[PDB]
Amino acid sequence: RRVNALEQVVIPGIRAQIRFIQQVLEQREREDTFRLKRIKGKIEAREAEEE
Amino acid sequence: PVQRKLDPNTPFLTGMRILDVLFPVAMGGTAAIPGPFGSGKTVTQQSLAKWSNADVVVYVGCGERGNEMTDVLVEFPELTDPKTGGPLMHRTVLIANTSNMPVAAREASIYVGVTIAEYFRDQGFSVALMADSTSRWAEALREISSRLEEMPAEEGYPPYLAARLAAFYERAGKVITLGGEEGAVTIVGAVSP
Amino acid sequence: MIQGVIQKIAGPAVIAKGMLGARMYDICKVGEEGLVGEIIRLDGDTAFVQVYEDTSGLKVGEPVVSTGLPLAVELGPGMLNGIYDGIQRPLERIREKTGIYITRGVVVHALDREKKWAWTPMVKPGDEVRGGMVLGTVPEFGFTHKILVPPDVRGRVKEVKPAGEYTVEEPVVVLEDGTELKMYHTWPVRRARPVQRKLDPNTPFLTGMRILDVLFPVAMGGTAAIPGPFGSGKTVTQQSLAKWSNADVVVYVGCGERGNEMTDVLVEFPELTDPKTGGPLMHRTVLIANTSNMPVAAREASIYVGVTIAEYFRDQGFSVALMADSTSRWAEALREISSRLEEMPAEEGYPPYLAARLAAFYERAGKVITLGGEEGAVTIVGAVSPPGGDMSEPVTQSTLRIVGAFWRLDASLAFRRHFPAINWNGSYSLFTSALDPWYRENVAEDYPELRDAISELLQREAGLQEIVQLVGPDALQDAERLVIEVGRIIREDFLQQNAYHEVDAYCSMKKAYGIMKMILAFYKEAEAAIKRGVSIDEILQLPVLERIGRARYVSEEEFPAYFEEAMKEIQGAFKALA
Amino acid sequence: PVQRKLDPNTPFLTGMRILDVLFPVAMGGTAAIPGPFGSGKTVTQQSLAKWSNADVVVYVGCGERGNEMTDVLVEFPELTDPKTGGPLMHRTVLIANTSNMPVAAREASIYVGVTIAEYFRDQGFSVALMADSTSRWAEALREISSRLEEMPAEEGYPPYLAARLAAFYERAGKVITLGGEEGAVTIVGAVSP
Amino acid sequence: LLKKEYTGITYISGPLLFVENAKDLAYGAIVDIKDGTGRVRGGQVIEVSEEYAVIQVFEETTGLDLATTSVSLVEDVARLGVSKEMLGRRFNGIGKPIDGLPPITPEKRLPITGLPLNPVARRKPEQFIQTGISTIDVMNTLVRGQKLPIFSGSGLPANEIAAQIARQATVRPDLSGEGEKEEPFAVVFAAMGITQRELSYFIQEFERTGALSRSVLFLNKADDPTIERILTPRMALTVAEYLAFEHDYHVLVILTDMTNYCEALREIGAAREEIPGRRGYPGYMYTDLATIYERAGVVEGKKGSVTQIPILSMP
Amino acid sequence: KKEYTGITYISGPLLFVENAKDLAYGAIVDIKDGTGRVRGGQVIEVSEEYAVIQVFEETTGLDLATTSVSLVEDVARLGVSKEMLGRRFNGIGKPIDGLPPITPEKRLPITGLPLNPVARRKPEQFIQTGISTIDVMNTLVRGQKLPIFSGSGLPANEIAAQIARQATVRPDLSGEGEKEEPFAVVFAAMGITQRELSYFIQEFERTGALSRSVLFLNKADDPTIERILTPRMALTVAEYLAFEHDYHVLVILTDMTNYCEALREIGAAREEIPGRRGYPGYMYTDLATIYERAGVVEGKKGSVTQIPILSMPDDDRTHPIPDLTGYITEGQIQLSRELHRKGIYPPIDPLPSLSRLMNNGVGKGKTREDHKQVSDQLYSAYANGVDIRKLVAIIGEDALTENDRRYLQFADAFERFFINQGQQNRSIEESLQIAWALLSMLPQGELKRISKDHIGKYYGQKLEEIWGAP
Amino acid sequence: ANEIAAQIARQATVRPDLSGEGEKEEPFAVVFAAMGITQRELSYFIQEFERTGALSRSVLFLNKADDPTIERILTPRMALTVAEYLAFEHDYHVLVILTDMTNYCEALREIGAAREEIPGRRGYPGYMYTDLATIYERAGVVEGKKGSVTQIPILSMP
Ligand SMILES: Nc1ncnc2c1ncn2[C@@H]1O[C@H](COP(=O)(O)OP(=O)(O)O)[C@@H](O)[C@H]1O
Ligand SMILES: Nc1ncnc2c1ncn2[C@@H]1O[C@H](COP(=O)(O)OP(=O)(O)O)[C@@H](O)[C@H]1O
Ligand SMILES: Nc1ncnc2c1ncn2[C@@H]1O[C@H](COP(=O)(O)OP(=O)(O)O)[C@@H](O)[C@H]1O
Ligand SMILES: [Mg+2]
Ligand SMILES: [Mg+2]
Repeated sequence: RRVNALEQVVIPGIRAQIRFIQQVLEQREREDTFRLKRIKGKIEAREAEEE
Repeated sequence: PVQRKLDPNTPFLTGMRILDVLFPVAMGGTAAIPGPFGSGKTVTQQSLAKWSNADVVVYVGCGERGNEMTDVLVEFPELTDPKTGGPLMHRTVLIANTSNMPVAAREASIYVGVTIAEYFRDQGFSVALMADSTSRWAEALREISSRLEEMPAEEGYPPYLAARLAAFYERAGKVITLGGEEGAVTIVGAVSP
Repeated sequence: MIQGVIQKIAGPAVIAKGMLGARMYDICKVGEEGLVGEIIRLDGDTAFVQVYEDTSGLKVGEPVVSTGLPLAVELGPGMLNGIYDGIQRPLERIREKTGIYITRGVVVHALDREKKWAWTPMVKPGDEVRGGMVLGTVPEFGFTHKILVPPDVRGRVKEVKPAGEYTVEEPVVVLEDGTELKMYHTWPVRRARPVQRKLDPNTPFLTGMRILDVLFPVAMGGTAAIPGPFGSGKTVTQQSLAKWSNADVVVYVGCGERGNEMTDVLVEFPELTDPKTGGPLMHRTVLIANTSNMPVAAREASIYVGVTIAEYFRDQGFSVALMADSTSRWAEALREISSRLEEMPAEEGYPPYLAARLAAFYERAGKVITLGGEEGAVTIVGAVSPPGGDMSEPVTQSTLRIVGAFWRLDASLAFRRHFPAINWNGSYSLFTSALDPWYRENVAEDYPELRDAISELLQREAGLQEIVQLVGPDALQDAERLVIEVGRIIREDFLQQNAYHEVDAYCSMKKAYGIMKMILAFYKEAEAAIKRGVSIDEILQLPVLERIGRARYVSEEEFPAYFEEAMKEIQGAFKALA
Repeated sequence: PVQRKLDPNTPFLTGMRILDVLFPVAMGGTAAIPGPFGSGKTVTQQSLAKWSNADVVVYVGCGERGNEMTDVLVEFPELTDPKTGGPLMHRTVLIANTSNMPVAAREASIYVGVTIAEYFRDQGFSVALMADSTSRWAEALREISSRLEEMPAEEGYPPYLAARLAAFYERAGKVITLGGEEGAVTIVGAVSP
Repeated sequence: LLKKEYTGITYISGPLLFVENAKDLAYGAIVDIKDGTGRVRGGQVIEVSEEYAVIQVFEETTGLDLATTSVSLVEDVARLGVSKEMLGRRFNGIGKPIDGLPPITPEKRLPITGLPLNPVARRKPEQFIQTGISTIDVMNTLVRGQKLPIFSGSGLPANEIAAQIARQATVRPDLSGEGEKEEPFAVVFAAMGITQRELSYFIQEFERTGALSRSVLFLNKADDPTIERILTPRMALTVAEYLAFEHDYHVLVILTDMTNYCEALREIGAAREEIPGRRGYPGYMYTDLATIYERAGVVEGKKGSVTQIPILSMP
Repeated sequence: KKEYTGITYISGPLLFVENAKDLAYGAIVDIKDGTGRVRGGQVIEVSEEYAVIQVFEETTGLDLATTSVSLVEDVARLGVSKEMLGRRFNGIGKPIDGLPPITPEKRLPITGLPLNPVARRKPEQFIQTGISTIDVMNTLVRGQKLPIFSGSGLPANEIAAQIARQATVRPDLSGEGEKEEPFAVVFAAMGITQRELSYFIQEFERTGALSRSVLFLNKADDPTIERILTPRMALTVAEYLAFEHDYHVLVILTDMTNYCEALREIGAAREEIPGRRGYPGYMYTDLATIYERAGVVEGKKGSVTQIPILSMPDDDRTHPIPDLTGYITEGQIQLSRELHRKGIYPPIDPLPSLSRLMNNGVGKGKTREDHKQVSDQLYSAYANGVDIRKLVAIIGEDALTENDRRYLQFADAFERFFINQGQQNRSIEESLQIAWALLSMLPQGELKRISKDHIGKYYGQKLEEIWGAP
Repeated sequence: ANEIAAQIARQATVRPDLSGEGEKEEPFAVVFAAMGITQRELSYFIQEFERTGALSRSVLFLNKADDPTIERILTPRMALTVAEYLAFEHDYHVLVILTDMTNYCEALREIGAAREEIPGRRGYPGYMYTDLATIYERAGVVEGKKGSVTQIPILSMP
């Protein structure tokens, strides 16, 4: 009974939690690099007003 | 404008046992019904349109299917009003803006519906307002902000989403109108995470 | 042609002014040293060129010259028995003039420009020529190389050189419009060569390893993938496919990987022998080799060069097998290049167009009718290396969507020294239902019906795995002991194969068919005897059991008499026992 | 400047059982104590100020509450120095920069404290230096880098943060002073993730 | 009509190129791009302003240069020539025949983006379809005018299910008495990024059934340019709408592997650096998908009907 | 000679210089202010308008009126000589031991040219490191790149010092005795503190190991571009010695985590967009240009062997630094914290360790012929012992069979004697003797992996020999 | 949370007989600062203060949910200014309640995002620590004075 419970119930929930946390962290990283991509373009646009 | 706002003290009867017994909502309150796809938000809202004891029902189909809007146009002119002998459609106002219709018009539909509901409140009626989906309004705001080159807060949403949502849900409540009469507006809004 | 000067240097990115008229993705010569690079962005009078090798030591004002052509390979005689890097530079001739290192800006030619060939013209003046036809033949090792016209060339033949000794540079056919046709031509690596029509994959591509071509077959012109961990057979199964398959010409493409792993295959391959002729295996293969420290552009463009060479050998009527080793490294190089272009990432840092590139690489395989009317096919086998065995990586997910076969390896069977160590409950093939009409005509009538028997017999033990780890095997009922023992002998005689053995390294299809027929005869007669209430211990001691083990090592010519004798013995054994 | 660095061979006694027995710190070594809010970081540092055997104690309050410095000023004059018998406050120097004080002064307080500690090192004393929070220094650097419009790394911190942190910690150690005496500075720094 | 050409290219990078003096190019027009070698590429205007106009290319930009490239206008709105003779033909996904037959003669020219149906003008779908599969007919029944995708896997046989559904679908009028005869479905088949192995299976099944004589195929193979993957379902839906609502046909639309369509959209969205969504997909994917799905249904006062069975693979 | 005075911008680690189009990209410059102090710098951008110089050290005291910039050299070069043996350098070639500077025989660019893949040959000889767990079960081969994975508090530095002090070649075991071969060790330290610097200084000189070693030592507070430059100079010296004097060299890279962090900071300073988890997108190629400089060359007698050392940030093997290293190197040696807390030194964990070039270095003619099967048997027995020890805590010692108790005792004896060697130096013969003595406690016939010929030749010795010095 | 805050404001008192300070008790003065409060909670707070009779001692700063967002920047500062003035000039014992700091943080994030400042975690501005410190750190007790300021902020965890 204990072996079957550990195989069928405990492990898949843990694995789903791993997947969910990984997705959240990756999505936050993508949101954070988007801002840097905007800011570099703003820096490049700033120093071109009259060279 | 109104004169005063009052405390809700009478139930808003929906006809569903679990909502009317375990999780009641008063006449003039607000509620939200989130859920994934296939859960049953639209059937729950159309049942509330059919069976509730509100005098005038306003339905706002903000950015959803067009077949759901044809079902209302076909079924309602035959059904019977719960509190009078007339047809059910004689008490209902529909504002329709489907998904393939222009995006920017999604924002205006919510304001039009809430202004009509407020107008019927001033006459002394009890009005029920049902928003089919507010996530589409949020997406319209996101697209406009993307065109404006604003800096997104989270998930691309503009940082002022919580102000607009707060301003929309505030308008509900039980008031004493400028004419001295009594009226109330209750809002039920669906969310599609 | 277009020339300019350097305006700004910042890492590998070079901005050259005065470049009005240059074309996108052309190859330029940057600096006085002769570095090469592609044009990636045009803006007014300037052009953004990214250099492959490092740019240290360059100064503002050094000239920049564009070649006017994109990245391309040279296709012609002399490519067999050769070793090239990712951009078709021969390493052997680089060694002769440089030493043990590779200096920057070295200039060598892919094809030898001073070797005499025996030209033989197959055309006469006045003949109409269109793209894809044959001008003549040139002998090369055990092959008769055909000199084709470029697909874009058409006209009328004016003069033809007579037979004799000529280099690849000497023009052999000149047309009426003044076009000169040599022994070689160039073709861009990112544009697919045209064909007349793509046929159906109705013929099987024979591997020579029993389990692959029996249970998970791949058709001619099909695509397959083979992922797995270290010590799992990835390398040995590929080099066995290279030797024992029915492909005429083999192309081995090695993306950027470990230096000693490259040294292993660079050393052992000249030792291998071609089974058809007994000569060296090097005489019919082309090698592309790249280490992890070579420029990233060569590593990224390595597989395109190999697939273009395979297409060129397909256009002459041969059957070509292409082996892409560790496409994960190619994906890593693509990720690095996309990072250098400041693209927005998706998933695990990969560019959003990874799946499009993987699809555009795999679709060049297939059996076609060439422009000259001959038939040919290209078969692609691509290895994938997961970081930790996770199948949720973007590369494996994108590969799974397009391949027709999926031979999953696992180290659990390699720990038991069970080779080949593929998992037979994780693998699948999609060419089974289309190969059946060929199967029931060329092999035997019952073969598609017989394969399901082996599959179900192997399946039934997977439903008995929940009781064997609890209760010992000997305590099982005889009706289940029979299934366990016959499945065991299946695993230890049919699934396993010794690639180093003299006769076990190659198995024809009728041999495997006889083995499955004989195993079914054993199982059916054993079940019939079990129905008569006998002990299963006397069944396990039967002399026919060693006849089952010995069936692997019989010669291909010697097999049928052995099969008939085994059939007689197994028919005599079971109904002699009461 | 100093004459020669030395190898640490004498323990720094704090009075805590677990820290003195299981995780010792030498006389010229460095240590860090990170943790979330409420873990006990500040109480540990004030106990170290109260009970350690260092000759002079320097406390640097980079960005914490003001009551934490009011407690030191109220309590310390009444206690007794373990190794001289006088009041405990006679051996303590406090540098205070509370949370609501201006941001740009956070960077200067760390350097002032470490410079005073190095000055007391040259006279032959052994000094213990404690920083209440080194994360607030990083936050101040981020705030200033935001105005400078330079591109940050990872969590918005400026790229040169690691060089500053390395240059701060390497001022510790047991030395031979220019006057021929021997001194030592030990640094304990709290981190607030 | 006279043609006009613009030669003032100023900037080329990736799929986008900038034209300086193109003041009179309408937003959303289709242009033809020609280089010095005579090759012709297509493109669409995606942003027009006083200073310049931005044009995205339908394929790769290899070979273009600022000196000899010229951009010529074709039409202000992307349109497709439709006709009744298109039944039994094959097209490459941008409107060109592949079968080698001469091109058709258009009856009308219609915009490929279509127009939204008026919700008042619709009617409720009511006719039950007997497909022959018990898990579908009894428990998930299909009605004429429904969009009902198949959520496939990586190696699951969804193509066989789609072919079997198309082979056996019938309306069964005897159970209602609202008609007679055996009025068959027309089939519109659109493939996006399909490979040769599945294309061969579909072609042989359609020829074996004999329904290829009343079907229109739009084929965009996996080695074709990626921007053509965007346009392919729109023209198929345009043909389906035209046939159903102008010749009273009952059409059935099959879209294969719209996951490829979604990655195709994501590539362009990343190139245009617009705001992303949940997993890097653009934030407007819901609207774009709605402009494809919501073109089915039935219309009051008309006999035709459109039915869609999309196919997609869950990652 | 020429000096540029057109400074127009100073902010943080960068400064701009006008009319500097004659400066080559990547050159090294000298910066002088009004007080005569001199700082270094490197050019990272050259343009028609201005050049961008990244400055070593802090920029305190600079001003736009008195600052001048002069060129040092166009390409970073290092002067090499055989006299570098026994010398200590600061990471950019400047001596710190107080001895006079060496006279260079040649000046080579520090960035190395790639080796031609057809010019390499397969590694075939081993190095005796003196550690039983490495020599017997994770053998290092001449030309291999075998990194060491360590935690935070684990003694990686002491293991590095012991390996550098004890490593030697064994020509007497190979063939007919071979012929005496020169040997040298190149040591590179990056991001170390003062305590580690002093420890290495005492360790390399207290036992005479300095006379055959070259030390490149870079402190934690030093400028971080020197941290980037240090391992390339170390590999340049190693390549020069090995391929121009037939030396057998061994290169130890003390901490690659500091190198990766310095690379990240430099990439952030030059306004690059980061990749995965903030790290630069080109880290794979940058690490490949360091690791792949080792190997052995056909037609030459020398060899280069690398032992990188890196500290895993959060014991996370999926971190980018361990992940990218695993794609290029041949196996790993992992230190175990559980063994470290129990008093065992060195805490090398045999179970997750692996050497991918073992099969080509061990065998007859280059070591004892029973090496491979003994290693396999030891691994398989320890794997059973560590699980039987866990089962004991639940089901008790009595419920086991006899052979399970033998395995349980074998695991304890293995951990006590084989791994825990202390500071001793063990030859390969002594390690094999101890291994065969440990296998002797198992009954004959339980050793499935070993053939009968070696079992009849070596089985049966007692463990009392090593019990005199545990 | 609002009911607990109202109960605390209703029942809180010192115990001079235990501490021995001797001074007989006088009630707290309440300063109430609401940011983005709804009518449903505002009516409850008003009725509770009416029933407990504390409106004669209380100053209320109200910023309702439909009021403009940027006004939330100023309200806590003026509430604490009035509390500081009363406590440290007229020796009152002042209790301060802030209804929702989350609505203050959203109003700060809007201005931060409109100004293109470098964000911290989850898009909030990097200087939010200092801005929140300038609000919380205005409470405490001053040597040589009778007054005191006590703060009970309320915030909703997302
Ligand atoms: N109260 C209910 N009784 C019976 N069926 C229901 C009920 N609520 C939902 N359903 C079922 O849910 C299905 C679709 O739900 P729907 O209203 O579309 O949810 P959503 O709009 O959120 O996707 C309908 O086919 C209906 O059969
Ligand atoms: N069919 C086979 N027959 C014999 N040995 C095999 C077979 N397949 C794999 N091996 C063994 O596996 C080892 C590892 O080879 P392989 O896994 O192909 O390369 P890699 O480990 O680089 O993937 C080889 O030493 C070989 O002896
Ligand atoms: N050694 C200790 N003995 C008793 N209580 C302690 C000890 N350390 C911490 N605490 C309790 O834990 C709390 C931690 O507070 P403090 O250290 O000031 O905050 P922070 O760690 O967040 O800076 C204190 O209120 C104190 O009561
Ligand atoms: Mg709905
Ligand atoms: Mg604290």
